[PDB]
Amino acid sequence: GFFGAIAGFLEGGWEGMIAGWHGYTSHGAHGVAVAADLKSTQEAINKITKNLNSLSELEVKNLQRLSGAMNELHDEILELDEKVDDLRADTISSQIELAVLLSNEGIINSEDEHLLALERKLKKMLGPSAVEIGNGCFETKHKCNQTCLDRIAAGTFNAGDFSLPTFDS
Amino acid sequence: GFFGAIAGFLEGGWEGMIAGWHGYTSHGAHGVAVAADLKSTQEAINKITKNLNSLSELEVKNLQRLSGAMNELHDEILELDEKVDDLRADTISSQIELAVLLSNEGIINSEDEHLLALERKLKKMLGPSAVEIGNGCFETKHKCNQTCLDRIAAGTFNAGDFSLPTFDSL
Amino acid sequence: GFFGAIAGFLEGGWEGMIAGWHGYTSHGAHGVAVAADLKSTQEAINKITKNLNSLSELEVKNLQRLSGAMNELHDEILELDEKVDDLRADTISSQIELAVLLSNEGIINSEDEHLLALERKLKKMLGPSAVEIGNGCFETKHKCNQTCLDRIAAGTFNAGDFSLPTFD
Amino acid sequence: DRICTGITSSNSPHVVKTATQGEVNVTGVIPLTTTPTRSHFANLKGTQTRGKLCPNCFNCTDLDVALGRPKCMGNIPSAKVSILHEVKPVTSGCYPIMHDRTKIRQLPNLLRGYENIRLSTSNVINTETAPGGPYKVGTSGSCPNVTNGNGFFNTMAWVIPKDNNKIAINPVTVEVPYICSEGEDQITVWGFHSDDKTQMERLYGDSNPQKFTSSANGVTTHYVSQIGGFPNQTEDEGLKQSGRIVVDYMVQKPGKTGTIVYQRGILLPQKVWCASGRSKVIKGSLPLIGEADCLHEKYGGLNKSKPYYTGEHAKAIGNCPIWVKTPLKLANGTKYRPPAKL
Amino acid sequence: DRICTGITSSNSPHVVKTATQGEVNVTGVIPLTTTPTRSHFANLKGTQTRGKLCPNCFNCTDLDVALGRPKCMGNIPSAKVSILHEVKPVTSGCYPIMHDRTKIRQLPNLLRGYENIRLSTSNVINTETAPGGPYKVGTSGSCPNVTNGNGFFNTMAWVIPKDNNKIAINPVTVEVPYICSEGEDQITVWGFHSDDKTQMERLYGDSNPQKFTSSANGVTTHYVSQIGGFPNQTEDEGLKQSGRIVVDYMVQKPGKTGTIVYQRGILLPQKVWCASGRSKVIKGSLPLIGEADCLHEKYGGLNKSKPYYTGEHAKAIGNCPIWVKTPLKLANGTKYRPPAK
Amino acid sequence: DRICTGITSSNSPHVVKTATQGEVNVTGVIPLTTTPTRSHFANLKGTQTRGKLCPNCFNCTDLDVALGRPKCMGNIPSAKVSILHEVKPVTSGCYPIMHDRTKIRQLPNLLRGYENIRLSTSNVINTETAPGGPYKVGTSGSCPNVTNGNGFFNTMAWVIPKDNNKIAINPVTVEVPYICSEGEDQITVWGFHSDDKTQMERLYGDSNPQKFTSSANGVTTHYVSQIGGFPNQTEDEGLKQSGRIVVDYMVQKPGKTGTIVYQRGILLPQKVWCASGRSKVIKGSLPLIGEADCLHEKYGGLNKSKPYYTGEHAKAIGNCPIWVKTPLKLANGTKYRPPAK
Ligand SMILES: *[C@@H]1O[C@H](CO)[C@@H](O[C@@H]2O[C@H](CO)[C@@H](O[C@@H]3O[C@H](CO)[C@@H](O)[C@H](O)[C@@H]3O)[C@H](O)[C@H]2NC(C)=O)[C@H](O)[C@H]1NC(C)=O
Ligand SMILES: *[C@@H]1O[C@H](CO)[C@@H](O[C@@H]2O[C@H](CO)[C@@H](O)[C@H](O)[C@H]2NC(C)=O)[C@H](O)[C@H]1NC(C)=O
Ligand SMILES: *[C@@H]1O[C@H](CO)[C@@H](O[C@@H]2O[C@H](CO)[C@@H](O)[C@H](O)[C@H]2NC(C)=O)[C@H](O)[C@H]1NC(C)=O
Ligand SMILES: *[C@@H]1O[C@H](CO)[C@@H](O[C@@H]2O[C@H](CO)[C@@H](O)[C@H](O)[C@H]2NC(C)=O)[C@H](O)[C@H]1NC(C)=O
Ligand SMILES: *[C@@H]1O[C@H](CO)[C@@H](O[C@@H]2O[C@H](CO)[C@@H](O)[C@H](O)[C@H]2NC(C)=O)[C@H](O)[C@H]1NC(C)=O
Ligand SMILES: *[C@@H]1O[C@H](CO)[C@@H](O[C@@H]2O[C@H](CO)[C@@H](O)[C@H](O)[C@H]2NC(C)=O)[C@H](O)[C@H]1NC(C)=O
Ligand SMILES: *[C@@H]1O[C@H](CO)[C@@H](O[C@@H]2O[C@H](CO)[C@@H](O)[C@H](O)[C@H]2NC(C)=O)[C@H](O)[C@H]1NC(C)=O
Ligand SMILES: *[C@@H]1O[C@H](CO)[C@@H](O[C@@H]2O[C@H](CO)[C@@H](O)[C@H](O)[C@H]2NC(C)=O)[C@H](O)[C@H]1NC(C)=O
Ligand SMILES: *[C@@H]1O[C@H](CO)[C@@H](O[C@@H]2O[C@H](CO)[C@@H](O)[C@H](O)[C@H]2NC(C)=O)[C@H](O)[C@H]1NC(C)=O
Ligand SMILES: *[C@@H]1O[C@H](CO)[C@@H](O[C@@H]2O[C@H](CO)[C@@H](O)[C@H](O)[C@H]2NC(C)=O)[C@H](O)[C@H]1NC(C)=O
Ligand SMILES: *[C@@H]1O[C@H](CO)[C@@H](O[C@@H]2O[C@H](CO)[C@@H](O)[C@H](O)[C@H]2NC(C)=O)[C@H](O)[C@H]1NC(C)=O
Ligand SMILES: *[C@@H]1O[C@H](CO)[C@@H](O[C@@H]2O[C@H](CO)[C@@H](O)[C@H](O)[C@H]2NC(C)=O)[C@H](O)[C@H]1NC(C)=O
Ligand SMILES: *[C@@H]1O[C@H](CO)[C@@H](O[C@@H]2O[C@H](CO)[C@@H](O)[C@H](O)[C@H]2NC(C)=O)[C@H](O)[C@H]1NC(C)=O
Ligand SMILES: *[C@@H]1O[C@H](CO)[C@@H](O)[C@H](O)[C@H]1NC(C)=O
Ligand SMILES: *[C@@H]1O[C@H](CO)[C@@H](O)[C@H](O)[C@H]1NC(C)=O
Ligand SMILES: *[C@@H]1O[C@H](CO)[C@@H](O)[C@H](O)[C@H]1NC(C)=O
Ligand SMILES: *[C@@H]1O[C@H](CO)[C@@H](O)[C@H](O)[C@H]1NC(C)=O
Ligand SMILES: *[C@@H]1O[C@H](CO)[C@@H](O)[C@H](O)[C@H]1NC(C)=O
Ligand SMILES: *[C@@H]1O[C@H](CO)[C@@H](O)[C@H](O)[C@H]1NC(C)=O
Repeated sequence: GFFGAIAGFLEGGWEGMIAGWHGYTSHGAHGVAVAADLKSTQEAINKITKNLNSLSELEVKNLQRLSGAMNELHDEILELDEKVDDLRADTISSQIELAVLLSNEGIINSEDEHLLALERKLKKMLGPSAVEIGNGCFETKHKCNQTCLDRIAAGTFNAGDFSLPTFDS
Repeated sequence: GFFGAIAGFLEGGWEGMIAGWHGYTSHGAHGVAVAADLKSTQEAINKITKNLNSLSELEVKNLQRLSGAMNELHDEILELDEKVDDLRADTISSQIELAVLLSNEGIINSEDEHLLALERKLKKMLGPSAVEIGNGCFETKHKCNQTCLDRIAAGTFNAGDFSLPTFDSL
Repeated sequence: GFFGAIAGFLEGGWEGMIAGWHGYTSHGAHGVAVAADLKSTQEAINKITKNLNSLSELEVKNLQRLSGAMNELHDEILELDEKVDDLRADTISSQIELAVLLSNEGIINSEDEHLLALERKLKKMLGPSAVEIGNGCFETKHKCNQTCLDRIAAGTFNAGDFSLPTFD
Repeated sequence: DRICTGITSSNSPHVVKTATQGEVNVTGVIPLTTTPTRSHFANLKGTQTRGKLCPNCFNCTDLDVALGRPKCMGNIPSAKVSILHEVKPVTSGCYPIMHDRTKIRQLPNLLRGYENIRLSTSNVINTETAPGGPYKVGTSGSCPNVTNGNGFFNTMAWVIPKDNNKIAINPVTVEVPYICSEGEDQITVWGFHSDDKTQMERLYGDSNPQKFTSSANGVTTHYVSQIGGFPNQTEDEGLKQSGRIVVDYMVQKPGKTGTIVYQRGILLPQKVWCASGRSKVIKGSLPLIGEADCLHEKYGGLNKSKPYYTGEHAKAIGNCPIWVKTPLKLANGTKYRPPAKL
Repeated sequence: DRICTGITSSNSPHVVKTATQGEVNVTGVIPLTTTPTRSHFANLKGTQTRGKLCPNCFNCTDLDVALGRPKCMGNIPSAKVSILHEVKPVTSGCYPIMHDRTKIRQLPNLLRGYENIRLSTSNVINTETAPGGPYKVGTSGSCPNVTNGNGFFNTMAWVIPKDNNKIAINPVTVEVPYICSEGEDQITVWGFHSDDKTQMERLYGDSNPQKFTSSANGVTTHYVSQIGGFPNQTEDEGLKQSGRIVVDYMVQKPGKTGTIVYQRGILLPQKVWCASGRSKVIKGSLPLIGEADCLHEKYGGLNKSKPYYTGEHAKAIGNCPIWVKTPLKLANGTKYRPPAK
Repeated sequence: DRICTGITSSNSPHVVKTATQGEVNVTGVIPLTTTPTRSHFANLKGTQTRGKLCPNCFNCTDLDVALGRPKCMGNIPSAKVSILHEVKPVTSGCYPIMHDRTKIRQLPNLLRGYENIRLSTSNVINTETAPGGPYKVGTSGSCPNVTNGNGFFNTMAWVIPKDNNKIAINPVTVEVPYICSEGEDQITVWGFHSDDKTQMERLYGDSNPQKFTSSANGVTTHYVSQIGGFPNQTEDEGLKQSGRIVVDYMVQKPGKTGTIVYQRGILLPQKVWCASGRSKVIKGSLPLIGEADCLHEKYGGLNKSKPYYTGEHAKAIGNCPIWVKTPLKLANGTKYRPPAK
């Protein structure tokens, strides 16, 4: 979003990222490898799922006929009753539209926050020998092709796999 | 929340943190020291207080009786008036429930953002010799015990007290 | 906001920053240079503009007279019709106020997020020889006066122009 | 190497609105609405649903039952939910009524608005002590009773002056007492018979127009009868008659009396309706087929899936989706991104 | 050493709903609702609150005052807020009325819906020029005035034909003029007396049922009198009477005249009510005890603490909490966390 | 050197409310409201707007047209939007009516509530077969027709008993048939003439009060005539008359008949109104000058700029701004910051 646009995050996307919405790319001699992060994708899906349940919880009163107002005899009253139903429908609809708007607003905007969190996951795995650029990228001393990138996405990557120093857990 | 979960932030919490909601822990030979950050806790409390006042500012029209509609004589009209009151009550209630929901959503979500801010407070105090891991933790060259951690929380910690370099302040 | 307050961000502001809402300052022997970031300001302005369009999209039903209810003859019904109109006005008004409140909440709150994004723009340009403090500031090995700061804001700044390393 | 964070790129045909980015394409959505299709009406799940007032009264319309037509008495089940299937209820038997000269048609629709509906066991007025000289109660071939003898609407008594009473009278007043149980509304049915000039004198000893006035809850109604030249019998038993009756109802709130001022041809109230509680009413049609979460005036019976629906808003009762102006979607994916220049 | 950011861990029994995380436990909440308890009704704080129409008219019901019962005349204070304490107002004196034959009972409830209520000082009709021959005005032992002489409802005049005028009449029409001031509604009280056949002939020279018709603002009402066989006297002075009166009211909007067509036994309107403004009305009970922020039809007087309340929704006026379906909480703490490993 | 991120500092007089920081000053706002000013009413843009019922009926009030005053017949254009410019419509010619004795004044306001309004071309009752002996139709100098001959309201027939039929009658009943087209409401106009004792006997052979009763859609109305001593002529032709008429209307829903029970002086319905659809109605004034997005009962015609407005809420139709309690602003700048030290 606006964060990524200002921060210089890549505005494009990766067609090869098919197993998830969010993840990592690797650029080196191998060309460009792409891996989806399932943890980030699941978290996003769960948030949306909870949001769906929340929107589905709304209860409003039924609109039925007046028991006392008779057709023809009370048509003036019945016209007002019609107006009451119509305005209720109008008002609650716009309230629901507002609730859904804010939900989608939250969902779309949260994208860059996933990227910022994925940065933190990446950084710790890469170890203190990696250099943080700021645009969502890190420079590594080692090569990282698709086999490497997959271990990163899975959270199994260790910097010791190139005899590089690690942050101890 | 989702940020901390993805970023690898600690999902547990610290019972020893009683003076506040947010703060710092230190891990070394001393074991684990815990100090609450009062500024971060206060900021959260002020936001919640402002949110409370905002919700309390809502005014809606009183529902009273029609002045003209008489009992028995105008019972059909009075039934409609009852329906109008009921629907008003129903609609405003759900609107308020939405406002409170969004408020609580904000408050809960802001937790990880507090942690990210506490990182910046910590980082500046720790000086350029400390190493940022990314999961909300820093590796120091020096020891930092409960007496030390308390100075961090109080914003008084200096890196020169361990002969380490500082960011010169502006 | 609360982030900056805890993070130790500068709480004051710069009168010299006239070309934009957000940007950079440089502090050195030159004194203090100030440059606005146009990309960050535009992004903020566009968000507000879209927010204006969204608020302007709301449509509600007209309130008019009952066609059947006649003056004098149906005054009791007409009093209730008046009440229905008043409550509609009251309810939608309070809904709109909530929508505007959340909008303003977003706009004000996003300020520190702009500063955090400007950090990433700054950091990449400054290269690996600069030191990140955490309070939104960086310590540079080289001098950066107003001519330099303008190049940062414009995104043209290169660290090689001070024989310092760049992210390649 | 350089390792970066990234976001997918996929087919994004779906659109949602945002506050700060306008409309945006997304890779996936969760639809929150459907447009229902019209179906038959049904029983409301978890609630016995009233259609006809007396379901087991065959060849009897709701208005027949409400007027107390002979052979049309029977069990009237209580119901918290009721279907209005006749916007203008009709009769299908008994003595010919000039229906549209009063509000009487809507009487059964008024009744179905109550949860509990029962006919009184006692008569609200004694014909043997009613003002206006001595009477006998009249019967007719158009109203055969339960032992197939000549009868009349059980809600009324067709009183005809005795041979020593064949004379015009000043309008006399009868007070109609409240005889129903605590909290029940009393709905009193009454009217007046009229005929051509010859029959009027034979029956009543007066062939001038007769006048009738009722008063209850501040509401007064006034009628003047017609002597001959009637519209033809409709919605009746089919047996040719020279006379017509006019029928009206009178609502009496708990503990409230009503009055009827009358002359010749009066149909005195007898059995009255006692009603309590409220039934939730919507327009629908019969028969009720099957079961549904929700009854909707436009779509009939429908079950709830999506939390919201689009289409024709109308009165609806039960477990219903909430109406919205537009087919809302919840974003379930990411904002569209063009493929990155690799 | 390793220094990290962390969040506390404490007992978290309170639950709030979120949009994206469902229900969550928290260390603390700020309650936004209460359930009020039923209390006595009270004066609305900062607003004069009407109970009885005429506070200084002791041993007088609101309907007594509205009909202008003798000894029940007095100041009727204006009020922007009024309590409806009689769903079906009763009389407690004067001549026996057959109340339920008209809408007359609701008259004081109609009046209290106005902010300002006053009785006119002049009569709306002169009995000495009123249609239907010359009259004398009747009085009764049931209606003792302030010096205990025989009187009658001050809102009406019981006109009785003079001894030379005891004769039946065709229904005659009188126009009831609008005599109130700019913007005021006029509420005209009128009716008719009836008796058994003997007294009817003595009083009026006619023992047939009499007929009465009123018309105002498109509303017409028609009545036919009853001769003898009356229901028992109720809500009256207790003095036995053979006759009964029927009383009705007639609303005249500003500048509007009404008509009354009448025969024998007519109670011509005299003093009329002039009313303006609107009073905010809810059901309640008397006496009004003390002061309250808010008057609530179910809970009576209550003071405002929480911005919202749960429980029985009903009409309410003043500085009131807003009704909600559920006991809402504002999160005031952190989402529950298990103790760190 | 030290390079930092920063925020501007400027004059910040504008204030907005936030959820978590209360009220804050900002460098700029986008105002979301205006307070409209009262203007003349206008045509609703994109919608033909009805003022007078009959534009081509010159020197005719809406009530004149609705009653079928001679010289006041013409095309009544359909309209989805109508302006109620007379809360209490008046006549300006023809025979003297006692208006306030019925609901008749509101008849044209009832009509304008429909989209389509037309007068029937045939008579709803044939005067020559109508109950109550043989008739001739009466006319008046007060109602000159288009060739200045004596006429009468085209919606009614002033029927007068022939010279061999000058006699009192008991109330006779006539059925008013539904003669309108599919889906149309029928609005039936009718009434009764009265006069002093002398003219009553000359015209009708009876000088007693006459009685009239109508019944339609469960609504019954009852009237009793007045013999002489009439209120003074108003809103009529100005020609002196000894008699007065009372006029009423009767709404007949589709396929529904009504009845009128009457005696002498009856004004039998002739041409009836046929009406269908709904017109959106608000209070306003004439003439409609120009075009506007929105018609507002307080501000008249107004065009839409800001999405919301502050001020007097009232009924409004068209492309209108939405009313709000307060002058809302959208923040377009940054929260106030003191100049950096
Ligand atoms: C069903 O209708 C029949 C009439 O068709 C009812 O039976 C009849 O009731 C009348 C009135 O009680 C009987 O007339 C009486 O006759 C005796 C002498 O027989 C006389 O003293 C009375 O004054 C009166 O005139 C009549 O005989 C009787 N039976 C028949 C065959 O008409 C029957 O009661 C009705 N059943 C129900 C359940 O309503
Ligand atoms: C964003 O979504 C819109 C709406 O589905 C897409 O526009 C449609 O594209 C299809 C092509 O398959 C056309 O047949 C439709 O006529 C278009 N409709 C509208 C309203 O434009 C649009 O292509 C999508 N954009 C992207 C980048 O996927
Ligand atoms: C709504 O759902 C009910 C089930 O809850 C449907 O009723 C079922 O209908 C099927 C045949 O269509 C039967 O085999 C089941 O036994 C019925 N179940 C019950 C509980 O009655 C009903 O048809 C649905 N209606 C609609 C309109 O979808
Ligand atoms: C939202 O979309 C996601 C996918 O983007 C859905 O999750 C997948 O559902 C399919 C079943 O159709 C499973 O096979 C996958 O394993 C799911 N997870 C993925 C693809 O990561 C999810 O169901 C959608 N949400 C809702 C409420 O339907
Ligand atoms: C979260 O809050 C809920 C609600 O207070 C807790 O559930 C209750 O736990 C108590 C034990 O003290 C039981 O007696 C209640 O019956 C429980 N109620 C419900 C609705 O579950 C729950 O224990 C809390 N969870 C944590 C981790 O504190
Ligand atoms: C209250 O008491 C009586 C009502 O009967 C009034 O006094 C009457 O005045 C007339 C004057 O014409 C005299 O005949 C008597 O003094 C009284 N009448 C009778 C029949 O005895 C008195 O004016 C009334 N009103 C007050 C006191 O204000
Ligand atoms: C609401 O308003 C005030 C609260 O201060 C109460 O009025 C006071 O109550 C005390 C205690 O009964 C008495 O001294 C007087 O009735 C009032 N005192 C003063 C100084 O005015 C009132 O009773 C409260 N009512 C409720 C229901 O809470
Ligand atoms: C929200 O909760 C916080 C703490 O959970 C409350 O602040 C503390 O509570 C009282 C103040 O009355 C003192 O014991 C503490 O010193 C407060 N400050 C802390 C713990 O930092 C706060 O009052 C609550 N908010 C509301 C509106 O009640
Ligand atoms: C924030 O805005 C408020 C409102 O405009 C400013 O308060 C006004 O200041 C002017 C000039 O100092 C006074 O004439 C007004 O009377 C003030 N308004 C009120 C309501 O008091 C305030 O000065 C602004 N603050 C800053 C820092 O600019
Ligand atoms: C207007 O004025 C008179 C009504 O007084 C109508 O004149 C009648 O016209 C018919 C046919 O031409 C003659 O048979 C009558 O003898 C005329 N009557 C009188 C009194 O002159 C005239 O036609 C009317 N014009 C209209 C209604 O258009
Ligand atoms: C209207 O003016 C008339 C004359 O055009 C006035 O004359 C009244 O007529 C009645 C007839 O019964 C008589 O009492 C008097 O001749 C007049 N009465 C009054 C009270 O003045 C009359 O004044 C005016 N007002 C009306 C008729 O209501
Ligand atoms: C509302 O806007 C319309 C324009 O759409 C205004 O009407 C115009 O007025 C100007 C001024 O002379 C004319 O030149 C145009 O020809 C008019 N156009 C139309 C379509 O009428 C109108 O005056 C505005 N009204 C208000 C109240 O603002
Ligand atoms: C919001 O405020 C900004 C300024 O803070 C407005 O931007 C100005 O607009 C002009 C043209 O209208 C452009 O030259 C620049 O973008 C800004 N000018 C200056 C001198 O800074 C912006 O138009 C406002 N937004 C809205 C919707 O009104
Ligand atoms: C990546 O490198 C590792 C180790 O050299 C090994 O899996 C293989 O050489 C490469 N795999 C791919 C898919 O490029
Ligand atoms: C840290 O604690 C140690 C004991 O564990 C002790 O030296 C002292 O209290 C603290 N450090 C310093 C330098 O004082
Ligand atoms: C800033 O940097 C260079 C140094 O040569 C030059 O362009 C400029 O004059 C310097 N001074 C100022 C005030 O910009
Ligand atoms: C009934 O038939 C008669 C003639 O046989 C006719 O006058 C009348 O209009 C008819 N009415 C109906 C309702 O069919
Ligand atoms: C009516 O009054 C008489 C006389 O006191 C009394 O005997 C009778 O019981 C009363 N009846 C009712 C129903 O009140
Ligand atoms: C008609 O208008 C003329 C002038 O336009 C005016 O003299 C007259 O009084 C109006 N009314 C009648 C009935 O002529």
